[PDB]
Amino acid sequence: GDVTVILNNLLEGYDNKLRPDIGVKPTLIHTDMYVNSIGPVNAINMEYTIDIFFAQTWYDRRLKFNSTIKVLRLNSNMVGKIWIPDTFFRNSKKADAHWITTPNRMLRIWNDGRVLYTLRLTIDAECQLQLHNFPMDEHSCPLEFSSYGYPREEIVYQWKRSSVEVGDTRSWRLYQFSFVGLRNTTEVVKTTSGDYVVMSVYFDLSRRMGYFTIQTY
Amino acid sequence: DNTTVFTRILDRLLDGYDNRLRPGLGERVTEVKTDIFVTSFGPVSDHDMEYTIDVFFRQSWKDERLKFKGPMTVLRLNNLMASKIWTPDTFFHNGKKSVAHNMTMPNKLLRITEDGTLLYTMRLTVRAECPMHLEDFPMDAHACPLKFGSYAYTRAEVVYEWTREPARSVVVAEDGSRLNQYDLLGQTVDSGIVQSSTGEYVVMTTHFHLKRKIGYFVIQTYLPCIMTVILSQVSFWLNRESVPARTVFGVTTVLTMTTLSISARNSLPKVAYATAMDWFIAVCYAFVFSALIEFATV
Amino acid sequence: DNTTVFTRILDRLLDGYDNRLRPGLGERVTEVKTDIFVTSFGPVSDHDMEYTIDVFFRQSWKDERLKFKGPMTVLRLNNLMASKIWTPDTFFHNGKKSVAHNMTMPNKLLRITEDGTLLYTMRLTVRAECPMHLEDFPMDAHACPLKFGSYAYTRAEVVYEWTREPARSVVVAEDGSRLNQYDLLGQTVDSGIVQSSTGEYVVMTTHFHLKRKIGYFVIQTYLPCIMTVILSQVSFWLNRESVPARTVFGVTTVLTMTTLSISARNSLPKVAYATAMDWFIAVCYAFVFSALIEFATV
Amino acid sequence: NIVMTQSPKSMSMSVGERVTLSCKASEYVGTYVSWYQQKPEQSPKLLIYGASNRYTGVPDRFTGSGSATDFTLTIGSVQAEDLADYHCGQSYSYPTFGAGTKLEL
Amino acid sequence: SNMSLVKETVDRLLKGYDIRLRPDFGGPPVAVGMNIDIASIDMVSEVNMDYTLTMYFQQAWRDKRLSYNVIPLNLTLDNRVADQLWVPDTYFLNDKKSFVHGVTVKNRMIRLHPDGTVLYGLRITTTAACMMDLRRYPLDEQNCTLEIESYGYTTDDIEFYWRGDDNAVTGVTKIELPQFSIVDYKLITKKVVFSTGSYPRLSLSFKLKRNIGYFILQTYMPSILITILSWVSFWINYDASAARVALGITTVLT
Amino acid sequence: VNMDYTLTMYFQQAWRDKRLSYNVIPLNLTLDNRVADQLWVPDTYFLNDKKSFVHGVTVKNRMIRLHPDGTVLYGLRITTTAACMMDLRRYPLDEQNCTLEIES
Amino acid sequence: VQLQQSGAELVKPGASVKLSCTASGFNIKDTYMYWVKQRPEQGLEWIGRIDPANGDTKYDPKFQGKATITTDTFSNTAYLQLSSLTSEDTAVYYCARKGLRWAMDYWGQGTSVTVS
Ligand SMILES: *[C@@H]1O[C@H](CO)[C@@H](O[C@@H]2O[C@H](CO)[C@@H](O[C@@H]3O[C@H](CO[C@H]4O[C@H](CO[C@H]5O[C@H](CO)[C@@H](O)[C@H](O)[C@@H]5O[C@H]5O[C@H](CO)[C@@H](O)[C@H](O)[C@@H]5O)[C@@H](O)[C@H](O[C@H]5O[C@H](CO)[C@@H](O)[C@H](O)[C@@H]5O)[C@@H]4O)[C@@H](O)[C@H](O[C@H]4O[C@H](CO)[C@@H](O)[C@H](O)[C@@H]4O[C@H]4O[C@H](CO)[C@@H](O)[C@H](O)[C@@H]4O[C@H]4O[C@H](CO)[C@@H](O)[C@H](O)[C@@H]4O)[C@@H]3O)[C@H](O)[C@H]2NC(C)=O)[C@H](O)[C@H]1NC(C)=O
Ligand SMILES: *[C@@H]1O[C@H](CO)[C@@H](O[C@@H]2O[C@H](CO)[C@@H](O[C@@H]3O[C@H](CO)[C@@H](O)[C@H](O)[C@@H]3O)[C@H](O)[C@H]2NC(C)=O)[C@H](O)[C@H]1NC(C)=O
Ligand SMILES: *[C@@H]1O[C@H](CO)[C@@H](O[C@@H]2O[C@H](CO)[C@@H](O[C@@H]3O[C@H](CO)[C@@H](O)[C@H](O)[C@@H]3O)[C@H](O)[C@H]2NC(C)=O)[C@H](O)[C@H]1NC(C)=O
Ligand SMILES: *[C@@H]1O[C@H](CO)[C@@H](O[C@@H]2O[C@H](CO)[C@@H](O)[C@H](O)[C@H]2NC(C)=O)[C@H](O)[C@H]1NC(C)=O
Ligand SMILES: CCc1c(C(=O)OC)ncc2[nH]c3cc(OC)c(OC)cc3c12
Ligand SMILES: CCc1c(C(=O)OC)ncc2[nH]c3cc(OC)c(OC)cc3c12
Ligand SMILES: CCc1c(C(=O)OC)ncc2[nH]c3cc(OC)c(OC)cc3c12
Ligand SMILES: *[C@@H]1O[C@H](CO)[C@@H](O)[C@H](O)[C@H]1NC(C)=O
Ligand SMILES: *[C@@H]1O[C@H](CO)[C@@H](O)[C@H](O)[C@H]1NC(C)=O
Repeated sequence: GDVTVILNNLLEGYDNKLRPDIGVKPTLIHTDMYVNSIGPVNAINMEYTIDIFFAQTWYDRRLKFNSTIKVLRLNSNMVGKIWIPDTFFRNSKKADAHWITTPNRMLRIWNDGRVLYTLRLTIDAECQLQLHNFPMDEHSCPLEFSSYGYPREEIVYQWKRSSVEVGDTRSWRLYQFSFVGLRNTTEVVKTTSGDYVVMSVYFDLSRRMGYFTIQTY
Repeated sequence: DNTTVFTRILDRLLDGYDNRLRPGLGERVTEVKTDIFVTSFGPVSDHDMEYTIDVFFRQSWKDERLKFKGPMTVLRLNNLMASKIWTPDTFFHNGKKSVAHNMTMPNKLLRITEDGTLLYTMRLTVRAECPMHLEDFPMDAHACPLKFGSYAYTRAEVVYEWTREPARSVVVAEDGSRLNQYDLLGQTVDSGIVQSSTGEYVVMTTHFHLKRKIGYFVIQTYLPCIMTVILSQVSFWLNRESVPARTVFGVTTVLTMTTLSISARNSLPKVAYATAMDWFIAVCYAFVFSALIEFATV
Repeated sequence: DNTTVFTRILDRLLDGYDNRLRPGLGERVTEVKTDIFVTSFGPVSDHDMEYTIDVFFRQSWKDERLKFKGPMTVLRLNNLMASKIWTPDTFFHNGKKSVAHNMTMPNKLLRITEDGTLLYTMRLTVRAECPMHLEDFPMDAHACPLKFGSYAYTRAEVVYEWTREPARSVVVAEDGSRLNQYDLLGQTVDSGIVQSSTGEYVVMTTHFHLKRKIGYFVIQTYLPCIMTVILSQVSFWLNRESVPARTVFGVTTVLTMTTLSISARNSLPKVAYATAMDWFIAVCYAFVFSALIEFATV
Repeated sequence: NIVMTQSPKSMSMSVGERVTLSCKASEYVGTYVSWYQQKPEQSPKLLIYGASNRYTGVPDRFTGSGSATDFTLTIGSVQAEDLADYHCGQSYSYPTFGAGTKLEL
Repeated sequence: SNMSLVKETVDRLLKGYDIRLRPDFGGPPVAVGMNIDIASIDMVSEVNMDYTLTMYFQQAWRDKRLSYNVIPLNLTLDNRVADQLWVPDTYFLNDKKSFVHGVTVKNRMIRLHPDGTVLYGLRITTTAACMMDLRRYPLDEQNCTLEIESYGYTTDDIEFYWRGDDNAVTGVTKIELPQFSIVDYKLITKKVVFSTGSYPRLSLSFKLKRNIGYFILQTYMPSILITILSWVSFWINYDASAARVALGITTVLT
Repeated sequence: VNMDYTLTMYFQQAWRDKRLSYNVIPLNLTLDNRVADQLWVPDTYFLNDKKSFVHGVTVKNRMIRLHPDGTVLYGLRITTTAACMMDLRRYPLDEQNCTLEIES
Repeated sequence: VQLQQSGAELVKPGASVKLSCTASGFNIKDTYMYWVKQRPEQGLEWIGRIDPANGDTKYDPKFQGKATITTDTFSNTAYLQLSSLTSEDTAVYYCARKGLRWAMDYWGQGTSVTVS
């Protein structure tokens, strides 16, 4: 009864077409990521697969509820009511969310208006490979994302300190390669519509020549 | 008229019902009882390190808000009623691409008991990743897992338990088995808790134990290797004078062994380390080569 | 303001309109006038026995419930108006899988005349099954049909007809022909009636006449077979002493002939009967065998 | 463009005998043939539309047989009031008509 | 006048209609009769161990809520009305993937009758799993089936049956496969018990005999021809070692 | 073999709509992409595309941006498999010419 | 349901004339109007047709240019106009409807044209 009243009050007179602080200042989003597994790195198409939990955090003044509850832990039902950033991956050939048994989405609204929204993703990203001096070659395939319709004056992304977290790496489907490490980056890219803040993550992979060795050499 | 009583009951259940809030959101932890009936254990694709499986996924919990009194103790309802009430949001950690079947209507059922207990079953196909260690290929066995748990609810809100004795909770149909070159020895289940940056979650695990069948690899790979080696030693019995005959024996045998190596290596996925079959092919290749060198020395 | 009169007209049209009832549901027959413009005749897959085709499927009928008077005589509305009114449920009897193109918006146009006439066009790709008899392969011609009618509306309720003269109602674009190894000679339309359990329906039929091109096969198989036969003949002129050379002729001719015989069969689907190509290959193989027999005799 | 040839140009018999008329199309017309009868000092009347369908208000005596190019009209048990011309026409393309058949006695 | 009367009757029927409750919700089981018109069978593959078949799937039950007695003619409705009526939740146990054809509209049919009977048609393509025994391949007979069952309704709620027992399924004889022959087919009715209850089931099964001509021309004949070369090797003289050895090796390679 | 090519692009369209003009706000406000379902947008289509989709992660890759004078921008990230019938007579010394017809 | 054709007429050679075919019981906009000429003791000859909804007309090659066909959609009639009339044009002209598989279901009473 209490939580129902809180959720009803939050959504009365709420416009999800308008970003928080629309006419005031840019919305700052603290993106975070957990890397479940990096799939095969093929070469016939110069791409690789990755499976991640993507988390985004921002502040929404319109969702400040005053009560004894510290946090509202909600499922995917409420995702479609509040404003959500339109983040897409710039260098992804194809991506998809998961919908079994129900949409793999989460939403947690804190007392001070903070919102945390996470979802499970499977991305096929294109990383051009320097096909000279292979299989002796070593690369670093990137993963880039940014807002689609909001330029730098509206949405700003920012990595946390411990954003990217990787799993065991023993069960990963990297046969030819191995996971050396990763980096991260942020820049500004000028497009026809405007200037966008582009975030990047680099996965450094070292190659293993065993398979081609045995097969051909 | 006759059914208006049931319509009134169903309208009473839903009015003033919030499906954004889990049962007992104030004073307890929602316990969800899981149960899997495997109608068919689909094929295993070692190239992708994944397997397919069709299941009836059954879940049961208690909702105080759905109590009622009527001529029937259990309401065997349509599956579109399930979108109005709270249902657990389970997901498969290692799942890759699952599908919830929708022919000719959604393959779901919902049943409400007068005391408020719900049974929610659904039919779905899961493509799950099964890591494989092919050191003993083709004499190898595997334990393909299937993990699931709650997205968005930590251990303090939703917990998972097996409906029956954990040994009898996952059941495989006797008729249904679509394995071509594997054998399902058995299954074992386990439960645990996983720490995460977003909280602690309850993870339910199942292992399907597989053993490979060797006959195909025998006939396709080993028998030709044995025959070619036998031919290589047959080469010795010819007269030394007939040099061309021995030369062609040697060349053709070496070539057959090379082509069989490149052919046998393509079956299994590309992997850095070497398999047992690879050692067998290598040793047979060594024998053929030594035989040819012996002829050259003679 | 200038847009408000048209909004009033559109609101007047829809109010008190039941799109579940076909026009003239009580007394007369809804007579739908059809038409096709083929933007491209896609590839023909003999292995699956099917062909692809892209069309602008046009349908027109009369609905007295949609008469209006206003500043303009014809209304050119979006493709979301067609979901509010009743439209015929046409389908392709021999289709395998079709797509109604949806990029960037649904490819549909609806136009309403002041007398109630409707023009309803839509762009879609059809994969239709085309039975083929391959006895004369590759010197064969086919008529691949495209039959469409109504689902659930028998002849007593909905009847189809060609918009223009039947000979000019299926138009093929001059620049649209994606056929690689075929030629489209022409098409013919017929209109008939089909009996089924649910009732008696009207079927519009169209045949596209195709003739296969033999250029590829001549270079691929026929010339190689002739050259193998000639090489096999060459053995006669060799000196009797050089037995190994003639043995090599025989073995290589037979091996390449077997490879060619295997190659030829994969060009077409598994069929019990024997194609003309198979007869030619068999006769050439018989000629090689006869050359060897003559060798043995001499 | 498409020529329709009607045979016989004329033929007759007594009342009640089966009578058959034959019309053949030079090219392909897929059941879009029609049969009309023109009484003296009158306009044509449609008898058979499509290859075989019988027009409303026509006795069951008349029947039409169809094909791609060879069509026939049979009058089972001809009565004594069927003494008019008979025209076959095709509508697969721009309409054309046959020379007509005269029926007497 | 009929248009207005039909509209009034249709609005009257759907008014206050509870789609969540099956016909005779508290009463005895509702009976559903099924026809099938097989339209084609395709892609009977051993690699995937399945086959594809298109069909017109029809069901027929009686819903007393939909009975009308003022419009003396059975009326067909736009297929979209099927989203406002109760229809059984039939499913195919052994299918892999299937769809209802959706061009130019969803190939679905609703046909009411004055007494209350509902006729519900669908054009469905489904890839069904057929586990094949290849011990006698390519001289083997296969037995592929379709497993129709109710999901959420037990035998206390719904009962299935073939409508027109022998004539329930039509169009099988007209089917033509490239390398197969439909020896015969059978219609089976039974009940299956799960942990949740017993459910009505119908099975449609086909017996397929594989044609051997293709294989005779493809595989069996070349091998018999190759053995001829080995005998030819026997004919050649003993002196020509190189020729005879080349003959043997070429035979093995082919 | 398929006589087609694939390409991803950022497809953008601009048109002026009197009904969407405002004068009390001096900025070119950008709306959530779900508002595109409540406005009028042209029914552009590609005549020679075999299959195409609009990328949908994390949300439909779609843009709307009004302007005070009424101008509307409408962006989409599309992947389309257009058809391109090739002449292979000079293969592999051939030059191809692949198009993309955009029509209303 | 009925086509009320013009009355009989007499025209001197080398002149031009026009004929009317009034239609009742239906709207000509929904069908194609046909014009057929029958010289005495010869088979029917197709002159041309008009699609009243947009005025599209197609003519037999023989009569191309000779005849012009138009429709008065408001008054619901079709018109045939013959020009440069000769002594071989004397015949009976018919006005015909279209429906049910392009069959010319309805015909007019026929109009007589006589050239001296
Ligand atoms: C050209 O035509 C194309 C064909 O039509 C067209 O593609 C179609 O586009 C539409 C719209 O973009 C798609 O519809 C959306 O689908 C989203 C999910 O998409 C994935 O899943 C579908 C199948 O969806 C089923 O499963 C999900 C999850 O399980 C359910 O949520 C669905 O309702 C649906 O459920 C049924 O079906 C199951 C069987 O499958 C049954 O078991 C089950 O019981 C149900 O019967 C797939 O088909 C998709 O695949 C396609 O798309 C991907 C995209 O990448 C492609 O790659 C792929 O190749 C395919 O093409 C995909 O995998 C839905 O989430 C979405 O619905 C939400 O949003 C809309 C819009 O606001 C709402 O109206 C709607 O109500 C939903 O919002 C509610 O739910 C979300 C949770 O998801 C909440 O967060 C939200 O707050 C809201 O909750 C509120 O409402 C609830 C009521 O639903 C209520 O319960 C809550 O309590 C709360 O009040 C939308 O339906 C459609 O799938 C596409 N189909 C295909 C074949 O592509 C294409 O766009 C056209 N092109 C152009 C240019 O126009
Ligand atoms: C799986 O199957 C079920 C039932 O066959 C599908 O449910 C149906 O979904 C359609 C489209 O989402 C629903 O139509 C909608 O109706 C609302 C009004 O209620 C309207 O606003 C929409 O525009 C649309 O027409 C339909 O009512 C619904 N039927 C039932 C019984 O639930 C489901 O969509 C299927 N899932 C997939 C992925 O195909
Ligand atoms: C293809 O395989 C199916 C599956 O085995 C065969 O169906 C089987 O058919 C037999 C005889 O028709 C059934 O046995 C009968 O059972 C009834 C039960 O009441 C009993 O009264 C009879 O005396 C008889 O024993 C059997 O149940 C049925 N299998 C299943 C699983 O239901 C089918 O015959 C095979 N061949 C063809 C051409 O379909
Ligand atoms: C991910 O990005 C963050 C922010 O850009 C990086 O955080 C910096 O970490 C270094 C430690 O090596 C600190 O000295 C800096 O002060 C941090 N910057 C900020 C703004 O906090 C982080 O190093 C990146 N992780 C990588 C590249 O692996
Ligand atoms: C830690 C990743 C994660 C995230 C995320 O994005 O963190 C960056 N969000 C929501 C999540 N729900 C989970 C449920 C789980 O088990 C049932 C689970 O298992 C390890 C992980 C998550 C999870
Ligand atoms: C003659 C042995 C051989 C050779 C060769 O050259 O050895 C001299 N090459 C390739 C081969 N593939 C085989 C497949 C078989 O089973 C179906 C088989 O069965 C006995 C033998 C072979 C075989
Ligand atoms: C006769 C040689 C040959 C052989 C063989 O070894 O038979 C003895 N096998 C495959 C072949 N494909 C060819 C294609 C050609 O061009 C169209 C061609 O030139 C006319 C010759 C061959 C050919
Ligand atoms: C409706 O259909 C049934 C069965 O097809 C038939 O018996 C009945 O006569 C039909 N009703 C009418 C009014 O034609
Ligand atoms: C709004 O968009 C236009 C687009 O050309 C741009 O010129 C203008 O600077 C923008 N206004 C603001 C305040 O960013």
